[PDB]
Amino acid sequence: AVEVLKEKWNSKVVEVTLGTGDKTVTLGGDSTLPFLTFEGEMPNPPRFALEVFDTPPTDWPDILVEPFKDVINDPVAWAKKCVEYGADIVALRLVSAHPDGQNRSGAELAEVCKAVADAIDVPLMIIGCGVEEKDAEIFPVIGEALSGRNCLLSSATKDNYKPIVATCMVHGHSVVASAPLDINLSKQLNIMIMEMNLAPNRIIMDPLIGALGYGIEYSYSIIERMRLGALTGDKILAMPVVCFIGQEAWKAKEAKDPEVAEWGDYALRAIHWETVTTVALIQAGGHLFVMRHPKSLAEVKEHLKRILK
Amino acid sequence: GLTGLEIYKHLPKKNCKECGQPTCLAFAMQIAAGKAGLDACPYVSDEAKELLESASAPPVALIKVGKGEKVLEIGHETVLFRHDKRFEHPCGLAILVEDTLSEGEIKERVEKINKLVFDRVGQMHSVNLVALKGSSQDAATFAKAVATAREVTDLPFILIGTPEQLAAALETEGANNPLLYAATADNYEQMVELAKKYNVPLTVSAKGLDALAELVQKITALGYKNLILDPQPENISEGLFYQTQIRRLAIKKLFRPFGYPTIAFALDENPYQAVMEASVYIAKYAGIIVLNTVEPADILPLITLRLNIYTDPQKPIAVEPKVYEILNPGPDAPVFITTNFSLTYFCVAGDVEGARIPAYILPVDTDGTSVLTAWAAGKFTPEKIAQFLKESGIAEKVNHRKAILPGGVAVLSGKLQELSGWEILVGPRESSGINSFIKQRW
Ligand code: B12
Ligand code: SF4
Repeated sequence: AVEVLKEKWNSKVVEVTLGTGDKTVTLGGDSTLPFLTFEGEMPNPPRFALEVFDTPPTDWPDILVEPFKDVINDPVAWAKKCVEYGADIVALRLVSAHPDGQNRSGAELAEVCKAVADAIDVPLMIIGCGVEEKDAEIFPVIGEALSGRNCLLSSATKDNYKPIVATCMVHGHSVVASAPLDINLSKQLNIMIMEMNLAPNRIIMDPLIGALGYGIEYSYSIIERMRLGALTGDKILAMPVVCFIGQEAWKAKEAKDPEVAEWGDYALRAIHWETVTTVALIQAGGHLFVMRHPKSLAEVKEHLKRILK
Repeated sequence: GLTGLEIYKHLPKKNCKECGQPTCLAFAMQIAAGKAGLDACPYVSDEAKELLESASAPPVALIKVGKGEKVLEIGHETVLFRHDKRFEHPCGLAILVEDTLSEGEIKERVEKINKLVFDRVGQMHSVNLVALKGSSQDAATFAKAVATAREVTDLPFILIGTPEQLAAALETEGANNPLLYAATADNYEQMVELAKKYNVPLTVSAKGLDALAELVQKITALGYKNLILDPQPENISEGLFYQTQIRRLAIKKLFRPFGYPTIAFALDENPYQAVMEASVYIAKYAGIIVLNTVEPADILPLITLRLNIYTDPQKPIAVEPKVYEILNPGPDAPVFITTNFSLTYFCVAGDVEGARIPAYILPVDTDGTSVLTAWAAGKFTPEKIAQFLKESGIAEKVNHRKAILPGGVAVLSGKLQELSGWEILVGPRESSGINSFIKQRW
């Protein structure tokens, strides 16, 4: 007979738990490469969030807005529909916090964060507006307001960490650590974070990915390096990985431009762009996939049922 | 590649002829010229087999399907992860065509297949093969189906049918070097003789790793090494397992029966499911993937994923950093500043021409890096861009002094205006906004 070649892996990706009580979701824990359960264990499958903006999106493609059209102005109702669409976790992006936008304050954002958290049965991930100075101001307020719920706060970077990490330690939250597609940058940021005594199982690495055709292959390899680092004993690499799928996939001209004759049917290619990005990075060893279109989530969840079979 | 003499020293030395050859020394000579495999000698010790088989050689054979301009080459992969070293040969993509179709329908479908070709980053990328299937279960029909298809395309073929169907179609098609599908435990002697007769590559097909390896060994024993492997997964869980093992065992264990490229089918009637299974097979180790869809929107994502996965990170992708003209601009046309990463250049060129805007595009030399990448790296400077404006000759091509920055670099504008002497406009963050910017602001 053929002797199946089984790697003996030294170590594992830590298991991170998000949420609390009956709201928890676990991810990571892998002692093997994705799906190869003949050589190790996959205690958890990949997990999925859908996005909710606190104030409605002004640039989205019509095909993206449609599935949400009835709830899209109400971040609470929207989040409930995400859960009904099959999301494991809801990702609330606070766009209104933007200084050139509505520029909402810490106190105000804090209240909207509570309202969403309160209305749903799953963990809540909270994303800032992307302006570091502003996000460092609002997160300590939001975290205190949500204290004890174990939200995922997104995110910490090499030049902005301490505020978001301190809120996690004081108020019982988990953090996303973002570094730009580099193994050593990601490690150096995990080290700084753990030096504040935030536990290793409270962290999730964000590679800052590109989508299909847009740098997905760089993302793919960084994520494989993250998994292989974890498995071979490198403990600084031993944390689960988040990819913001929807954020990137839906910026692609292929996803957002309804007339290109050469590219065929728009509906098909728009969704493929997200699903193919998702599956590629699932194959690469990603854990948490933050998506946008409920149809993309639905087909990927089906693919997963098949590949776990 | 060892000489018969070399490989003879380890043989049983019985001269019992059971391998088909007159003597051990002459058996070794048959294998040295690739006329027979080690598995043809029943008595060769497992030690000697390991010594001989573990001798230096590429772990995965390079197999060619087709000939001329349209030839496909796959194989010669040495690694399990692209960061270890690159993936060498992009997997072929094939589209199924069934011979139950009318002659007219066959031609129209193969015509559509010819159209799956796409510009990615200023290069054409296309589907490589037509897989003709003998679903009619009639030899004469299959043969006329293949001839008909060949009238409308230069793409190489995979021929899926019974030995009888294949033999009929090969009368015409054998000269185009098609891949045959497939030798099984039932038919392999007949399929190998047919393969040698036409000198064409041959798929070996059996269920699971055990049966695939035992079948390959009977076939290499008969001296046929031009081979593609089919473990017959029932779903994408079995496929990923089989593909991982076949690749691991060839490379890491030097396991020769697995030392060939594989074929994989994603035929699912749900296009999202088909595209996702194919995607897994692109990313993990499939030599050839066969699909059921002619819809460009289903193929575009797979073309692109194949391109990305099979890119060598070592190579910069860059355009000559000079002034480009779009739709014959006059002295009054807008001037767009961008970088020379080819992806970035063709994105911008694509939106400008798409909106039918005559214009100049100025890909500053970033060493092939994207707008924000080059910015973060200190490679898109006010000083650098200012030099381009001054020494590129654009100043003599336009009457006006205005140039337009990517919206994502807007913080550069003030210093650039001071250094260059040009009025600097900040355009949209995404080039998809150019059309509207020009209409409203230019
Ligand atoms: C792939 C990638 C790389 C690749 C390189 C690919 C390449 N050749 O540039 C690698 C991994 C090497 C690279 C490295 C780094 N990069 Co990088 N990486 C990216 C990534 C994931 C995609 C870049 C890409 O291909 N963009 C696609 C192209 C088409 O976009 P573009 O050129 O912006 O063009 C569009 C727009 O600008 C606009 N546009 C362009 N031209 C014009 C002109 C006009 C007139 C207008 C109106 C519009 C317009 O339209 C275009 C397309 O439609 C992004 C994150 C992301 N999701 O985008 C970062 C990112 C670009 N890079 C980041 C960083 C910091 C890095 C590094 C410095 C990290 C590090 N190692 O230190 C390095 C530095 C470079 C180096 N190698 O040292 C940063 C930039 C930080 C910043 N913006 O503030 C980003 C944003 C990630 C992050 N941190 O969030 N990375
Ligand atoms: S079968 Fe084996 S022992 Fe017999 S002649 Fe051939 S190589 Fe020699």
